[PDB]
Amino acid sequence: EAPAAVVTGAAKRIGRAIAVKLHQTGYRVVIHYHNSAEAAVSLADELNKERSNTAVVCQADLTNSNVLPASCEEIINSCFRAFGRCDVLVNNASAFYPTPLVQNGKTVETQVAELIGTNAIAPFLLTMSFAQRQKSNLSIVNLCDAMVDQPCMAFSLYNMGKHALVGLTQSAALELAPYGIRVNGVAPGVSLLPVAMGEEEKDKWRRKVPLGRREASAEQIADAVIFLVSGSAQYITGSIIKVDGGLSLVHA
Amino acid sequence: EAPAAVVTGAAKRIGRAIAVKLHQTGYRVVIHYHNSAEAAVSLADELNKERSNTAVVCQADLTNSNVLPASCEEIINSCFRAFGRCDVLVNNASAFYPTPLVQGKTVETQVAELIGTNAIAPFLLTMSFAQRQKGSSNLSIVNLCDAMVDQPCMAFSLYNMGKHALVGLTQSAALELAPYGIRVNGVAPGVSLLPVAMGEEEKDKWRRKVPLGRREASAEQIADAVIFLVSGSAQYITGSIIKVDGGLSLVHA
Amino acid sequence: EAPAAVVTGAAKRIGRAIAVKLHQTGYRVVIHYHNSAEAAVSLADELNKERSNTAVVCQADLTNSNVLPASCEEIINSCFRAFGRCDVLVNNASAFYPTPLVQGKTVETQVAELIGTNAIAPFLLTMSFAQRQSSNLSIVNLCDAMVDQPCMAFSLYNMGKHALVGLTQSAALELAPYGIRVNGVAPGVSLLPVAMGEEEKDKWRRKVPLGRREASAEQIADAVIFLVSGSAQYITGSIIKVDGGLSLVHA
Amino acid sequence: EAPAAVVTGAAKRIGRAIAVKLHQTGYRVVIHYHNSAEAAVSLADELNKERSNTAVVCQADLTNSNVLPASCEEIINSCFRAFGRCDVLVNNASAFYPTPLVGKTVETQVAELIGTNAIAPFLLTMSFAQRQKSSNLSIVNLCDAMVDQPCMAFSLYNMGKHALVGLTQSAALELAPYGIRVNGVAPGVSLLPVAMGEEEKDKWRRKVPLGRREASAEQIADAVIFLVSGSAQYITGSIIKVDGGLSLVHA
Ligand SMILES: NC(=O)c1ccc[n+]([C@@H]2O[C@H](COP(=O)([O-])OP(=O)(O)OC[C@H]3O[C@@H](n4cnc5c(N)ncnc54)[C@H](OP(=O)(O)O)[C@@H]3O)[C@@H](O)[C@H]2O)c1
Ligand SMILES: NC(=O)c1ccc[n+]([C@@H]2O[C@H](COP(=O)([O-])OP(=O)(O)OC[C@H]3O[C@@H](n4cnc5c(N)ncnc54)[C@H](OP(=O)(O)O)[C@@H]3O)[C@@H](O)[C@H]2O)c1
Ligand SMILES: NC(=O)c1ccc[n+]([C@@H]2O[C@H](COP(=O)([O-])OP(=O)(O)OC[C@H]3O[C@@H](n4cnc5c(N)ncnc54)[C@H](OP(=O)(O)O)[C@@H]3O)[C@@H](O)[C@H]2O)c1
Ligand SMILES: NC(=O)c1ccc[n+]([C@@H]2O[C@H](COP(=O)([O-])OP(=O)(O)OC[C@H]3O[C@@H](n4cnc5c(N)ncnc54)[C@H](OP(=O)(O)O)[C@@H]3O)[C@@H](O)[C@H]2O)c1
Ligand SMILES: Nc1nc(N)nc(NC2CC2)n1
Ligand SMILES: Nc1nc(N)nc(NC2CC2)n1
Ligand SMILES: Nc1nc(N)nc(NC2CC2)n1
Ligand SMILES: Nc1nc(N)nc(NC2CC2)n1
Repeated sequence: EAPAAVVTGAAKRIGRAIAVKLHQTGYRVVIHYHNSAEAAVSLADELNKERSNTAVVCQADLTNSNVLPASCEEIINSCFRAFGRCDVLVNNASAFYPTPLVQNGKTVETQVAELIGTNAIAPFLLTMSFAQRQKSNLSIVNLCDAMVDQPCMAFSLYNMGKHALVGLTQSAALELAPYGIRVNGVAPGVSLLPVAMGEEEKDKWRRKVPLGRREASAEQIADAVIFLVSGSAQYITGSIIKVDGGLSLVHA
Repeated sequence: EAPAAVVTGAAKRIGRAIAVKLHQTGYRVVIHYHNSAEAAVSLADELNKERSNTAVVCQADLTNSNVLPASCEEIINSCFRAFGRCDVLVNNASAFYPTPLVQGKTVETQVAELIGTNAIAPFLLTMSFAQRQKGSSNLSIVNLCDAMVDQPCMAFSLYNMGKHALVGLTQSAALELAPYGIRVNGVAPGVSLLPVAMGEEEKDKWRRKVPLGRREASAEQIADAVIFLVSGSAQYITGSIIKVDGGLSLVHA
Repeated sequence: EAPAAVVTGAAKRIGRAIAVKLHQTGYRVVIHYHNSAEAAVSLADELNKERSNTAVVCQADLTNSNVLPASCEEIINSCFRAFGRCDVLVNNASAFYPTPLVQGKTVETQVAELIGTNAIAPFLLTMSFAQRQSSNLSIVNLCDAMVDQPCMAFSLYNMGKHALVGLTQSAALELAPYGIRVNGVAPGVSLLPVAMGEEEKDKWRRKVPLGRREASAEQIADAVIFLVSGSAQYITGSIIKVDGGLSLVHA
Repeated sequence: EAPAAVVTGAAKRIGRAIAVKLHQTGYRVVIHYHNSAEAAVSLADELNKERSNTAVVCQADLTNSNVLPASCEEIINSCFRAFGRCDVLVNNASAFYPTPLVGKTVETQVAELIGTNAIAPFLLTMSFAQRQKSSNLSIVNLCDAMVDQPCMAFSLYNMGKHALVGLTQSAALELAPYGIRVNGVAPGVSLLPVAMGEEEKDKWRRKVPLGRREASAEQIADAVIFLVSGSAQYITGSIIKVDGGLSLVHA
């Protein structure tokens, strides 16, 4: 039977490109989403029209809280309920906004919980449930960030979250290797910029990229995910592949 | 007059060595602690006997919660209320225990303790530190990281994530606070003082792995690096993390 | 027509797997070799049998010397002479032996072999590659996942491989505006040396988290292939470890 | 008796600050130099005037060649011959100039950039260690905070410095059992010459988060002194950046 993947925040942009390419490759997918219900359900309908009963949606807030463990356990469960298995987990869902150390109107506790939750704690709880329920080509891939060591100004909690994700990637690769589960990452630099991003705001970041002076397409990021879930990456674990067009190599 | 430092989890071991060496260099210290009240107060007594009105304690749980911002603000406030200033912050307090992904604390609690103490508390401490400064000294922060974060212990995933996060704060905060004159750096031990309840056989197993001396670092050795980072000899150093590991991270499996 | 690749030290083991997998995907290959002439020609014969006029050999010492630039120029030239083009360069050739700091080769020779093959040849090859330029041009450098946790007494090897990391980054940066991508593949324990004891091979194997076994040469070639493919067209400056978790294990 | 250090390229700028600062802490210094004879001798004079018989000069080209091993052995010998001991070695001498991949020859570009930044440091380390085979022995290597985000067209330089990182780790590992520590100090922008363009110097200074300015040579030397000091007795294989946050700034 066909394998199954969970992709978090999979309704739009890069998560969608991931889920669609996995689907194109023959996976059944669970499309996790948070606020993007229309796009999530429109996407699962598109994929089910191509192959009946191959896409399902699952809503969940991945903000850290007393209930996050249960939410993540449920996301994994949806995959098993629908498809009877879970072969792959893509941690793509991520909050990203500035959190100045020195003075949007959220509280710091809410900043902490949204940035560290989505980027690190949820990934960890998802990995925990993924692993527990494995009772093959099993693997996890985490959406990281090529610029963690040269981070954006005032994005300390985001950056802290992505660095945590790299440590989860290494820690989880180490511990789950004996269960046959590989754990790896893909680290974009500038990929899709918000549709909002005034077309010349984009170019300020686009002009910085040595390979092409353009952002990555979502499909280019997904290509790396697909490679890491594939049988061509069977020996690869604990690895994080940057797909940044050289941007992290560019000095100030 | 004399500058002041906040040292978290300062009641024993490495934190204590840091607070003692900073005191010996002329700092007034706030000795934060969580459960170690008798050691915290015994230490402040010793330092105030050496120089009156130079050491104060501050109890606070740094587990993550909706009140942790408030606790961290208070820690900083206790330094200003005692000493009228806060010149350095050492983020040393840290929970450390295994959190297996698979095969009595709840995971919510495992998360809140390991991520709180190792990362979120340091972030919040740093925010309160920075907000309380003026907008005229050698202001800096030092974070106690971990040399082994890229080759971590088996089943310590939450701890490791906390330390990696600390690394990212170090960088992020160095970048953001450099314009305020506030340097931010790290010291990354390997094996320093060891558990109370591990056998000499297991302590010897870790010791044998250290290329420089086949021995763990003394707490004073770690403190030496902190002192360097706070000193005027490191005034251009920010965003840097100094490993003090006797080569242990260079040893392959 | 078909693209062409240069693969250094391609006569056996990992370089052979790279050149065969490249050939299997439709590339014409230059099989560079140094001492392994019988295996080089035997491989080019096997590939030309499968597809006539698709494999050629090229002998060259990649020890550092004042003629090394010329050797590396010739390697690239062989590719253009045979196939009219050069689309891919795989820097696989490498010397590897201990060079203790507290000690039959002289140190001048240890330096020239370990630094030349693992770093300066690669640099010179990439220069020649670049100067000689629809397409998907890229370079893949064979690095080593253990550079930060190196073997005892292999300082010149390790320096070579760390230098290869730097070329990777520096070349990626500089050649990106010419459309040329530059990336690496960093094995841990892959094929073991035939002169190793089976007992000492097993000791390294038992260290690998993922399978307690060394990588096959094919498994390394897979990652090279990915990097040269159209699926990696935004990837440059990147080095992919293929080590089964070996570098994440503490002492 | 006072300890002795060798500092390479010590006639001017950062090497000079290192030597001066070591001298100020009670070391006898061997001031190595290449072309800067008048500054080397003028410095040794100043230091000897302060404390008689505590500074000596030693000329050597550190470009890679057949004779580099010998030259590096002599540099170490000059310290033993003058002072009867050698306790620290600072590898500061370095060539730095562009080497585009697309008036010197490439063979000479290779020998100067890789020799000064890497191979000489290795050979010095080898001689240092062999001559040893209370006491605080260490080596400190001048690295470069920007090796992972290198300057455009400085391939060979960057390869050199990455190599130096590798030697640092490899030597730390191998020499730790002899009690010899090996560490590095990684500047970002420190002294920029007043001959370099005010616009281009301003671009660089404006990029530094901490102060919008270059490090003084003395600030770099401070980090060297820390690492040689008894306050760094457990530190080995570590490289300390002294870059004012410059390497944390994205493009
Ligand atoms: N685009 C880039 O240049 C770039 C660069 C570096 C790294 N990355 C990484 O690549 C990934 C994908 O990037 P993207 O730009 O496609 O991401 P994005 O659009 O900003 O976010 C992806 C998804 O995250 C979900 N999300 C946000 N908050 C959530 C919450 N509290 N709970 C559950 N889900 C939540 C959203 O779901 P809903 O809309 O359904 O609410 C969203 O569709 C992320 O991991 C990101 O950090 C991207
Ligand atoms: N020892 C080592 O080999 C080693 C190795 C690598 C890195 N490090 C790093 O070096 C630092 C110091 O190490 P160490 O061994 O001295 O540390 P430790 O003894 O394990 O912990 C130091 C203190 O942290 C405080 N702490 C724990 N949980 C807390 C909480 N929830 N709220 C507030 N405080 C809490 C405790 O204070 P109370 O006792 O008062 O409760 C404890 O005494 C740590 O940052 C560590 O991660 C140490
Ligand atoms: N095998 C591993 O576990 C492993 C681990 C980490 C990294 N790697 C890296 O992966 C790549 C291939 O590894 P491998 O194990 O296949 O390597 P290998 O067999 O040791 O080397 C491949 C070829 O290197 C060539 N070579 C050696 N000295 C040369 C010289 N002076 N001039 C020109 N060519 C020379 C040889 O060519 P000839 O026989 O024709 O003379 C040899 O067949 C290398 O870059 C290696 O450093 C391998
Ligand atoms: N200044 C900076 O912003 C900066 C930034 C990053 C890293 N660094 C690193 O820090 C160190 C000191 O830098 P700096 O700028 O003071 O250095 P520098 O002026 O460029 O060079 C230092 C000395 O190296 C010696 N040297 C050059 N070529 C040589 C050769 N072929 N043989 C022997 N010696 C040779 C020269 O000595 P003679 O004058 O006697 O010929 C020179 O005075 C270097 O390791 C450097 O790469 C500096
Ligand atoms: N790094 C990152 N992380 C998230 N979650 N979202 C985004 N969106 C980018 C601004 C387009 N980027
Ligand atoms: N917080 C922390 N971090 C590490 N690595 N080790 C320790 N060890 C102490 C015995 C508890 N504590
Ligand atoms: N060139 C190279 N590099 C490594 N790491 N390993 C090997 N193994 C070959 C059998 C010696 N070769
Ligand atoms: N990185 C480096 N290395 C050397 N030797 N010299 C320099 N000089 C810079 C122009 C001040 N930079």
